[PDB]
Amino acid sequence: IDTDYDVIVLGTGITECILSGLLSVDGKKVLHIDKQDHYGGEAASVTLSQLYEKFKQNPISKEERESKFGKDRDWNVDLIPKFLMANGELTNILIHTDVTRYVDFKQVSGSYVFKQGKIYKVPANEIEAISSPLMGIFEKRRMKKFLEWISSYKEDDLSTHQGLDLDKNTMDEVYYKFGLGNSTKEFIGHAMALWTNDDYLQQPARPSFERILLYCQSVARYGKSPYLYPMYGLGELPQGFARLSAIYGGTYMLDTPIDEVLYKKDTGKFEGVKTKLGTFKAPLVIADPTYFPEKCKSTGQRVIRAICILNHPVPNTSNADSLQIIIPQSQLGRKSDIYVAIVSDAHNVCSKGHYLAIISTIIETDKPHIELEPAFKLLGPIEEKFMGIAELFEPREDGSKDNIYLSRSYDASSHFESMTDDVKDIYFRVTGHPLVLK
Amino acid sequence: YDLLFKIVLIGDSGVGKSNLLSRFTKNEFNMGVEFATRTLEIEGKRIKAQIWDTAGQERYRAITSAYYRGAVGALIVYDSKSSSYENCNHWLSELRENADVAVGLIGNKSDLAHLRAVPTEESKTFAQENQLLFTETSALSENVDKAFEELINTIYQKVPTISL
Ligand SMILES: Nc1nc2c(ncn2[C@@H]2O[C@H](COP(=O)(O)OP(=O)(O)O)[C@@H](O)[C@H]2O)c(=O)[nH]1
Ligand SMILES: [Cl-]
Ligand SMILES: [Cl-]
Ligand SMILES: [Mg+2]
Repeated sequence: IDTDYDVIVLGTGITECILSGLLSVDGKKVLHIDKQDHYGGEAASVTLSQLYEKFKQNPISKEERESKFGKDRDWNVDLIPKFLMANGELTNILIHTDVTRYVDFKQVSGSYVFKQGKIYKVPANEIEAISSPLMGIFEKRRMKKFLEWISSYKEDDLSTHQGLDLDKNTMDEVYYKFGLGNSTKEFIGHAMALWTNDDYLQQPARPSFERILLYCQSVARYGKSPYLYPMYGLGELPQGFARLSAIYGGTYMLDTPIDEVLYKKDTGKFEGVKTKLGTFKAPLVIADPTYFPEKCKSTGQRVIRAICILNHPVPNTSNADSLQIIIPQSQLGRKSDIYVAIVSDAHNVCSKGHYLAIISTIIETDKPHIELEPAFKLLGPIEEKFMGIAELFEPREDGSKDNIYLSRSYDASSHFESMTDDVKDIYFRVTGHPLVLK
Repeated sequence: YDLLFKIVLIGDSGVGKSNLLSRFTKNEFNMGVEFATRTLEIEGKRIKAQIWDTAGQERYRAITSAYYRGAVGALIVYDSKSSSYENCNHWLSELRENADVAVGLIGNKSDLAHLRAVPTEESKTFAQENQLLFTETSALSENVDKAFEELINTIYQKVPTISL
């Protein structure tokens, strides 16, 4: 029945729910609205029948879906594939806010990199580093010396820098210092730093250095891989933070479209929203691009995401219940990498015996389907494909002119680091102070 | 304790769900808590009952699917207000979609019997057919402890994640 709030939030994507949970904890009165009947926004996990609704011409017969896929309640399928870095900022936020209370996690079994037609497990430890057929003895020696520098480098101690300057050296020069061949560069840049093109080579080393170190720290936290994945799918994440918000006094409205955004008479500044439940007012709003299309611009990039259902483990993965596949662009003459994120019934996201393999890349030809062929061929026989194209939006302005703080669309990257960057940026724009975790 | 039953409270806002929680666990009464616990012994086994509350999320149908995750039992709560009673139809459909589970129905605020809307007769009939047990309660009369325990008895017949 309340009508006046400190903050109105629109859309229950992970970005919005984290901010909601943070602001409610801060002691702000938050109203959070979604025009849709479920949580998650553009990055929700959905049922198998919902997949058919969204991506298929007609639904599937009851007996075909029953015999092939079992019960719809067993299916929690990510619309946007992401893992969490084990030492990443999202895990840090989950710990501090204790949203870990609402979500369980398992480790992804490994990461694999594509090279000349075959995939190879990225070594997770020394035993694996020795056995690996990815590189030769001298290649392994040179990279060992490179990674030793990654770990022994200290910012404020110049005697540890081995003559390298993160800001004044490009990553190619960092590579050059250590004698690294092009194939070893590709491994480091794509498999550890997780860049999706080679642009980084001609850029200051600092961002590459940060990403690589994050990789190393994430694998060290628990072992096996840099990655974690939530039980019941990525949709558990926003719902976790939403619950945090509600507990701290946040009010939530699902299935409530925005009839009209209200603006201050002459400034264009946010005033409130009209809904079927009434009019609600706040000095500012946080929203995803779908609520304010005129105030967002296109980044120029479109992302194809193919959800693939399988009856069997991915070939050449030792029956791994989860993994990441990385296909570097130079392996395909492409401009950007192709990712595959694979999870299974071990993660309560599909019925017994199935696997979910989600392939994504940035589209660069007029035939996105054909672009993905290389990745399709890595999976073995595929029960079903669900194809979706998404355009990447970002706000035109920062919100300082109108009090409309918009999030960015979920990007092509394989994890949530860029999402948590958005969160921190938006929090600063909204509150005027940097995010301090309690 | 050797058994942990996650049970959730559902039904319209205003009914008394929060108070039925604080009654059974803390023997208190307000005129909010995330979840409250209570241990019982059944056939020599110590059973912790973890009873989750809605944080007011039911008001505008915003209960997360995550609220029902791994819940092996649930209570639907109506009010004095036939509106909530008719709405008990809704929460049944919500629950069997999101949970797995053993269900029971309760008619709270029986202490205000001088303002009754829709009698006990119908509530029993409503429960008997729909396979879920009934107990007319009052959080202020109190069938509180009986209701929860009766549910816990019933769940007892039914029977590697990483920490951050
Ligand atoms: N007389 C009486 N009042 C009650 C009873 N249960 C709850 N209330 C009152 O109803 C109001 C809201 O109840 P609440 O516990 O928040 O129900 P909820 O919205 O379903 O969680 C409070 O002011 C309570 O005092 C009861 O058994 N008897
Ligand atoms: Cl992450
Ligand atoms: Cl090399
Ligand atoms: Mg309540």
